[PDB]
Amino acid sequence: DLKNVFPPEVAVFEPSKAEISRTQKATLVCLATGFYPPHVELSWWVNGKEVHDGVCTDPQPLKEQPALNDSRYALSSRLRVSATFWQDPRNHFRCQVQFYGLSENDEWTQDRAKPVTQIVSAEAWGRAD
Amino acid sequence: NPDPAVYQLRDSKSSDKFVCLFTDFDSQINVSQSKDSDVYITDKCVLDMRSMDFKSNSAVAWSNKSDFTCANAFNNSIIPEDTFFPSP
Ligand SMILES: [Mg+2]
Ligand SMILES: [Mg+2]
Ligand SMILES: [Mg+2]
Repeated sequence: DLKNVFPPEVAVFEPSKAEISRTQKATLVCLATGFYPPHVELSWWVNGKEVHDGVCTDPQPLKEQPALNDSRYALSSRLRVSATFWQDPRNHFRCQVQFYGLSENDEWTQDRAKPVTQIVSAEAWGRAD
Repeated sequence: NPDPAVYQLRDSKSSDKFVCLFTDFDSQINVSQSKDSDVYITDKCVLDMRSMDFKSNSAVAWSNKSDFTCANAFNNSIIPEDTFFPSP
């Protein structure tokens, strides 16, 4: 019935030393995975403030099982900053995903938590490479 | 100038998980979709760093398959011969 609804799992992937060294820039990547329906809003937060500069988020989520009709989905985003900005241990980076799922009204008898509308986040702190 | 590279980025909460970031390639490069349904590859995304008047292209690839590496992630695409693949 409603058991095909799943919230996202979210993870932040830290910039590689190779990129920092070669380009003096640092790209963070956020992945939201395993969600259905494909209705999410992803945003980046740096030191508690939402950022839009240096961000690119996929225009469309991708199906993880493109043959399936109600396949779960994934979405990626990148935030690129200067190498010095990433390497500053005072900078806190957060990828936020708002998921639009079930309400409190909805019945639920599955063993997993009720996939309600919610925000799932992942984080990384800046550091020397 | 372009500086095409495929970088490996590690998960901030579990170092054994990673993604592969193909980045800084010129706009004539076509990133192809994956042929294996267990390997995920995003479309090219254009990212603008206004603070530095700088634009760059990227695509992201990941998989749970044990044979997936940053070296083979973008194999389905025609990419530059001078693409940099750092040893991890
Ligand atoms: Mg915060
Ligand atoms: Mg290769
Ligand atoms: Mg190739």
